[PDB]
Amino acid sequence: KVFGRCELAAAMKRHGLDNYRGYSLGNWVCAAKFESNFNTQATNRNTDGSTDYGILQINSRWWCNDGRTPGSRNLCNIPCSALLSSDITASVNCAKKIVSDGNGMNAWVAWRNRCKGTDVQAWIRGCRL
Ligand SMILES: [Cl-]
Ligand SMILES: [Cl-]
Ligand SMILES: [Cl-]
Ligand SMILES: [Cl-]
Ligand SMILES: [Cl-]
Ligand SMILES: [Cl-]
Ligand SMILES: [Cl-]
Ligand code: NA
Repeated sequence: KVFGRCELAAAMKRHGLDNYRGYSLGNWVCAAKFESNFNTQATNRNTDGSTDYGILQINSRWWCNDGRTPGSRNLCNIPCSALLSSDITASVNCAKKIVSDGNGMNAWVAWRNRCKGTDVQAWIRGCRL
């Protein structure tokens, strides 16, 4: 599914991401835009042989099992295919584990390079939330 900006903001708010570990909703929408272009089916392969999955590009090296990332962990305890669902619940629940992990949203390279220190409130402007 390719989300609209406000549709995704509303779904993330319903799933408890607004101010989760102090990150306002616009941070999460900004990260999703630049990681996946709001497409739940996005996949991208890394040089190390791991793959990033779904709207928040969660990596198979640590967070999910894809059956082809040798010596990887599965810290969210989910098959990586669950992260490609039109239902963002699995992505959101895993993202909460990631952002609790000690480097906050700096875990997301697109967030650090494209969202951090910008007016992220712009990403939820105009939305009925
Ligand atoms: Cl947009
Ligand atoms: Cl915000
Ligand atoms: Cl594996
Ligand atoms: Cl594991
Ligand atoms: Cl699993
Ligand atoms: Cl959803
Ligand atoms: Cl933090
Ligand atoms: Na894994």
